[PDB]
Amino acid sequence: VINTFDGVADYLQTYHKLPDNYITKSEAQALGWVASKGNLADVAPGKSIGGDIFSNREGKLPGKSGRTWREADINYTSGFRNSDRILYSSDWLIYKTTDHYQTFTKIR
Repeated sequence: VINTFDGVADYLQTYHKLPDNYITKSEAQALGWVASKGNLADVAPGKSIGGDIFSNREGKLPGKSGRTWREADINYTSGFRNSDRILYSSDWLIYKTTDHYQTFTKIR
């Protein structure tokens, strides 16, 4: 399973998709994930949430014509989700946040 900042960032730029231990929130919900119960590992062991579109409402990430931002959970293993996320654009800029989308720094 690939769920580290560097592992995932290198996978994305190379293969242009998340590794297969990732599922979107929608897919997780359909399998019985209840966010308030922290039960993702019980219903989808070894999976992490990732691949959903990120709004960039606060426009902290660099904007561009036709650029879409998505996110994925990093360092997740079980329980409630943590505050670590990788943010990647459709042109393969990779940013990280470790504080719940408050601050972002470039990592690729």
